[PDB]
Amino acid sequence: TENAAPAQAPVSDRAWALFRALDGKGLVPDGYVEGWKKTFEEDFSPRRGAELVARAWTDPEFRQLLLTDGTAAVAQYGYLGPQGEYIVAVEDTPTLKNVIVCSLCSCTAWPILGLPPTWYKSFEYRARVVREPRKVLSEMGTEIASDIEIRVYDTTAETRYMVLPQRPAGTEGWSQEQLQEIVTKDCLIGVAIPQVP
Amino acid sequence: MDGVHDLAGVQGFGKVPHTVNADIGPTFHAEWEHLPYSLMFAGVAELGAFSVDEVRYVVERMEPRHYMMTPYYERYVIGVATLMVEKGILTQDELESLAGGPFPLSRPSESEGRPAPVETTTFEVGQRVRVRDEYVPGHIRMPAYCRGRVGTISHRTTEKWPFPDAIGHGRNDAGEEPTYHVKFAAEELFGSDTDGGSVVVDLFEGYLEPA
Ligand SMILES: [Fe+3]
Ligand SMILES: [Mg+2]
Repeated sequence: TENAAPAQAPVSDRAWALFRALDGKGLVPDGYVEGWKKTFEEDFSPRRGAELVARAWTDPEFRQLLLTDGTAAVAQYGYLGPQGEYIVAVEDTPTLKNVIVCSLCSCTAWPILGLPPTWYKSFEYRARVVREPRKVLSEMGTEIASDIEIRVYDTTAETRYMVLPQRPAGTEGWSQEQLQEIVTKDCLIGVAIPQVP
Repeated sequence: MDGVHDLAGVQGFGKVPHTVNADIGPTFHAEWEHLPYSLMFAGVAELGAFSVDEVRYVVERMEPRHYMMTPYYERYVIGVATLMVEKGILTQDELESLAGGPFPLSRPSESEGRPAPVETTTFEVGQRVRVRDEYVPGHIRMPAYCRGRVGTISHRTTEKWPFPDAIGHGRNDAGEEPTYHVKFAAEELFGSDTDGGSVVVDLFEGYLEPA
């Protein structure tokens, strides 16, 4: 039919065929894709960006390094990696809320945010948050007042971003571990604000 | 390339399928899903057969209706497979035999790409710049919403990278350029039809000119 999908084998069969075609020719080192699967699942993680935020929240000197040379700050923790070699942290303020997207595909600071979630890669987010971020965040559960500028960072080149959210009231005196727990993946992407019990 | 992948600003989509901090499930939701990224890095770092930019472009080259109905990770299975065939490493025949069925690929490129521009300017923070009013049929890391628009420099990177419009085609003349965080007012990009404040696009030097 007009506009109909092309015939295709099941995607699992195509993906493993690509693997076997290359592996059968000796082009994939032993344990290579298993190695990456483990890195993607276990090493790349938003718990790293949470650690960075909690440190910034309790150490003004580190907060200043993270906001002026995010790469160097992240490197002190050993968290540079693939899709996270040039880092810029953007700070929320009482009059500014930052949000990150890749409208052209899915670019994300993998090592400190984790691989992007399905929703971030959706056509809905990619199309809409650059033009109506206030409505998108509202639908997602985050109300941003009229008096706050929203700033959308579109990840179109090699800068890889993380949001430094504001530290919420009611966390005075918390330890870095307590603070880390309320900085979630969505806080680092910018669509959520850290929540205090 | 003014393809359907350039989605920012398109109107008519519904809700983002997420509310804050909802369960997103495991990193991979099927047992094959780690293969596209993994085999991309094999191609880049082990085979030296293509660049990450060539992966972005080959996904841009999916037939447009095919792009629009294909889940994210499957687009990268199709893209990496396409590159492996284009670079001479695999054939489509052997992929379809192993797969047991059809394995349509991205469409051939209709552009040879373009070199890193010879004349550019080093901009400073605070300067006003305009995005060059240029149309590029091959790969480019400029979303069309900012073409021809004016913004202010917030940052010039302290590193440089090969120009995507060249390395995304595997060319030898990608050079190296810094990129610039260019802040645009929302009304500059979408007039009255936005609820936002500003948008910062990370633009290669060769996409910009003095305002
Ligand atoms: Fe992307
Ligand atoms: Mg377009």
